Amino acid sequence: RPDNTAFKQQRLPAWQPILTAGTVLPIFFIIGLIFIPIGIGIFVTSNNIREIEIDYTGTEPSSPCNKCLSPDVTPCFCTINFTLEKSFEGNVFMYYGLSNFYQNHRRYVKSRDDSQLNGDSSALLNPSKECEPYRRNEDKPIAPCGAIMNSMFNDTLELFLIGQDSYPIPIALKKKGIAWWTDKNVKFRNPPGGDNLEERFKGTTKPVNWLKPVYMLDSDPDNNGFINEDFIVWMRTAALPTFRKLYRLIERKSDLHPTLPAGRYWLNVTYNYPVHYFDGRKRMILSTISWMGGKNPFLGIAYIAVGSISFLLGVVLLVINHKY
Amino acid sequence: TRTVFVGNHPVQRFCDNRIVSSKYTLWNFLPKNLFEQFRRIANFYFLIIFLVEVTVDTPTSPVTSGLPLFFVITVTAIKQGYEDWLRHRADNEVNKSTVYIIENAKRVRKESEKIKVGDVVEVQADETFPCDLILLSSCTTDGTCYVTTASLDGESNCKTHYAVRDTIALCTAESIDTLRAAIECEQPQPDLYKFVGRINIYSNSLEAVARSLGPENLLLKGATLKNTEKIYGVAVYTGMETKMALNYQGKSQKRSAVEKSINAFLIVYLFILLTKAAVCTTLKYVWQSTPYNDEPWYNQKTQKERETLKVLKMFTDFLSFMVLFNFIIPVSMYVTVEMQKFLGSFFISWDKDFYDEEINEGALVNTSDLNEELGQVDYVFTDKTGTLTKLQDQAAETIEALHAAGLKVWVLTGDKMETAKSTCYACRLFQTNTELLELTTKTIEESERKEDRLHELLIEYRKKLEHQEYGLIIDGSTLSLILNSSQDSSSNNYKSIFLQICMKCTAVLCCRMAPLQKAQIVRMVKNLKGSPITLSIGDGANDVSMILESHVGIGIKGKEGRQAARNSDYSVPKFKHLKKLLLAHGHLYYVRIAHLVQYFFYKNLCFILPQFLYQFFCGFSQQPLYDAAYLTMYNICFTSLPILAYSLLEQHINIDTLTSDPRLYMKISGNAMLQLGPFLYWTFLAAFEGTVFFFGTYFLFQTASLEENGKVYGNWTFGTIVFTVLVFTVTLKLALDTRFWTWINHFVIWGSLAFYVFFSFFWGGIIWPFLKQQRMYFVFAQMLSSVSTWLAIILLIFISLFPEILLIVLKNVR
Ligand SMILES: CCCCCCCC/C=C\CCCCCCCC(=O)O[C@H](COC(=O)CCCCCCC/C=C/CCCCCCCC)COP(=O)(O)OCC[N+](C)(C)C
Ligand SMILES: *[C@@H]1O[C@H](CO)[C@@H](O)[C@H](O)[C@H]1NC(C)=O
Ligand SMILES: [Mg+2]
Repeated sequence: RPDNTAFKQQRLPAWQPILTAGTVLPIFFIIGLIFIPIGIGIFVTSNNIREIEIDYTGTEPSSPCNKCLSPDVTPCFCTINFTLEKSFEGNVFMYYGLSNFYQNHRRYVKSRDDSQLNGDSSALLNPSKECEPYRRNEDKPIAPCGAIMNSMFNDTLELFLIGQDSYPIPIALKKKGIAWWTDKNVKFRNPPGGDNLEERFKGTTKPVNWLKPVYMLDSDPDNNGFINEDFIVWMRTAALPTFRKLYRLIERKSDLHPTLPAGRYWLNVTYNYPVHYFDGRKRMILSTISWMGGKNPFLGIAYIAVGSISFLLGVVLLVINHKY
Repeated sequence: TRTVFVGNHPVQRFCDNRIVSSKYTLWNFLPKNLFEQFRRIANFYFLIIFLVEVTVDTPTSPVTSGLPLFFVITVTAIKQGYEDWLRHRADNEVNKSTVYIIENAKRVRKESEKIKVGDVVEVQADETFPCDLILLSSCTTDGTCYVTTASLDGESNCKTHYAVRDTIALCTAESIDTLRAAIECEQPQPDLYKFVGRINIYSNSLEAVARSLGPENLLLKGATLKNTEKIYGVAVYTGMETKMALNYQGKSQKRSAVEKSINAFLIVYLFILLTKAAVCTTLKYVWQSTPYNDEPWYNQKTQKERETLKVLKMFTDFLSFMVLFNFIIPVSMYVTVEMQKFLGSFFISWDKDFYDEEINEGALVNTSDLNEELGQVDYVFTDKTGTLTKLQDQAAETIEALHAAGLKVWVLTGDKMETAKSTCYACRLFQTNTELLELTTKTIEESERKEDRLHELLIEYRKKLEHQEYGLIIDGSTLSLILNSSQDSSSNNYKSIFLQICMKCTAVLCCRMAPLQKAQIVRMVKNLKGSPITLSIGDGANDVSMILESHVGIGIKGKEGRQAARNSDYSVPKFKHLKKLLLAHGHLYYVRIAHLVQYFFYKNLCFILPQFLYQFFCGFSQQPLYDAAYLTMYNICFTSLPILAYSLLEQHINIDTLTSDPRLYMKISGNAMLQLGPFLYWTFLAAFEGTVFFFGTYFLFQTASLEENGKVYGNWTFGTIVFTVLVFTVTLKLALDTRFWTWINHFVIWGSLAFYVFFSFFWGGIIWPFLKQQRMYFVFAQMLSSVSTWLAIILLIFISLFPEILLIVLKNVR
């Protein structure tokens, strides 16, 4: 027939691979030979990383920061002494961790006006209905509407190094550059027009829990409102009940000295964020990084355990096929 | 009785001459199509879900569970409406035929559809009668005509019919006009051999002659006229009352064994869904029992949500979990199934192995709903006259291939017992060393002798056997004694005793069978000890009832007529084309769809299990793990094309090597690939992979940073890693099952992975002003700046595909 083409007659050219057991046995050896060395490389890298986490949520009678678990005068001030046995070599990063904090809760995640945080003129005055309980108060719309922005983490952590004398030398913490380039440079934008940020938020009001409006978060025009690094970092949800958020980074000194020399340090914290209502902890984490990121032995242990199981299975399936 | 006037003038309550081989008219198309579409449990479930989401107030618009349902329903309805429209056109070429009618002293030509009861029709030599005529006159003397009813009862001899003695000398289409008579005939009956009637010819002066009629005058519709230049008959029965059309048993809905396996799978996956939704709700309401677990001061409920009823909140939460996990029951699977059924049915029509030169046409596909059960046939019921017969080109070596494939061939004919047995010997169905167990009317000329030998040749002669040794011969009159008289003896029922012998002999021959008894045999076979898939292949109008009765009915485009090629599912213009139709086409058709339906459930279980495991680490708050842009696009964009192209043009065994070897047919016989064994393997593999994705991503997120610049990830980035691993694993899983790698498979398998990666680049990377969520602006583009995430994804892909590789190494050798 005139329609006796290859497609219509089911005779299209094909590859037809033969996946026999004699051509897959080398695959089990190749995979095991290239997974084990990778697993070792990710395993010593995870061990060379230095990381210290100190807990400061109080809840202990002999805890230095317990004295203001329910303080009478605010703001609270409390200091914690820790020591570094081994100096931190590269550029270290300051994190803060919160457990039992369900940021990945359906009623919490959807509680933002992403169009309003994008600098939209219309969404600024009349925010969305999803951020309902934290949407309007005093007849005025809340500028960072929603639970995510309303419950922003607002502790102040500072680090001091106890020198040869009693007086401490404060180490400099860098604020800018902790959030994603993309979600700070495009996704999070200020309202479009105006001379100063105090004028762009005319009809809006600050969140109830905040002490200062969004336009007074920082004295830096590039870090003032809706583009604040800390606000942007907090407004990215957590994916787990216990999480960590980047707080500051300590750039490596131009000298040969390590960024965090071994010694006794002070972590003196302005205890502003309460977490003991929902039985949540609160810690500060300093850590060095690598090509893979932070300290996690899961990848190193899994790659070795996978490349050694496949290798042994290949040996077994090779000795077995020696009978025939 | 009815009154018929010969010239259609006095000397209404009857229908019009028309053939209806189609199912739906314009009035009952929707009500009848809805019943067939809602026989599917997924459609019923998603109709119930849509109905509940409208009557009550929900946080879930009904549009999420109503648009897919409406799309599926009108996708599988356009196909049925178009397929039945071709059957409407098939009846047009026979209804709007050409017939000549002696209206008034003139040979006006009407259509075969415009014949009324009581008009003198004229039929020439070799012409089939348009309706049930009564022979009034023949041009020659003696008023005798010869009729061959080879399509009505399978007899090859010429039968002689007699005209009416009063009107034998009326010819030339002129004296017919001057004929006044009234026919008082019996209301139509399907016996095909008896007829009672009367003619009351009235002359100008006086004629009270009442010549009693009989079957020797009636000319049936569908029987050709031979060795007579022309005749002059008067229509009495005019379609849907013709004796040929009264033996049609009535159309029903045919559904293959794969469509019934989908309903059984949907029952298991409905229990998984209701278990997930119940386990999540029960654990949610014990988690929320802690005062600080709900309203923890950082997300607080509104007043409306606080004052709502707790008992209504339980129901709403259960239904919300059901909506969250509803993808476990795929409705996009029906759109793929019907599309691949419609596009795969063209391989039968396009085949050049089904082309007959002497009649100049190939195979026909009336219905594409039963492509997959051509590879599941267990019994073959073949006519003889016209179908098996000299013999046909390969009528004997086609039966050998059917026997090697494990099929059972029964011959159901309406011809003489001796002729039929000689034909069965000729086609090597009854070999020389085959002892015949004749149950015909020759030895059963009584009612009680039937018991004396039905039990004699089964208990004492058949249990005392080889399988091939014996062969049964049954008659149509004796089968009536077996069936009708079995309503009294229930201790030793004649039907069961007869059926025991039928299943123990190599071949069964049924002779002198009425068209409604060949359907009764298929009905008896269809009901015994399970679900034997039955096939019936015929060429005449007496095979139509058994074609509409079997699971799949094949028709032969023979010289007798096209009555069995219009009421069938497929029509090959030869008996030998059944070998390639079943062995080569049915095998691939079943193998493709059985793999597709298993893969569709595996695909969705791997998609939903990580989202169910997320609830234990969320606040049990039915928060989706993946983005709304991923949840909807997973089934229609990322994983829709690779399985469509596989199940359309994938050959696990080359099309030229399973036609040569017929013993590969029994490998898949008995719904082998849709059984509990394979179902459990696919479900357990899907559960293992779904657990691996989530718990390999969860242990990776204990780092506080996955990249070198020390930046943290959110919940959406947690969801995109799981989704990437899931998509790559379920796509590379099908690449391992592919044995026919065409350039189209290379384009839809590697083009689906290359499109998902770029869609991440594009969806994340362009700001749309009209959107109001903007929650995935650069999630993947910041995900790809970390080496440790790439290494984890590749590791989780190989771990999940490790059982498949192990089974390929173990089972697929020796
Ligand atoms: C879509 C755009 C982004 C959405 C924005 C985000 C918000 C959306 C929110 C609301 C819901 C939207 C739903 C609308 C759509 C539902 C339609 C529906 O139902 O028919 C869908 C389309 O049929 C199909 O299988 C597709 C047709 C058959 C297969 C052929 C594939 C055709 C497309 C291929 C393009 C791929 C090309 C590129 C890759 C390959 C390389 C070349 C199937 O249903 P489903 O499985 O998707 O539904 C399940 C969800 N259940 C249960 C709630 C209803
Ligand atoms: C560190 O915190 C303490 C807490 O009272 C407070 O005196 C001040 O903010 C800091 N002190 C020094 C010495 O850095
Ligand atoms: Mg026939």
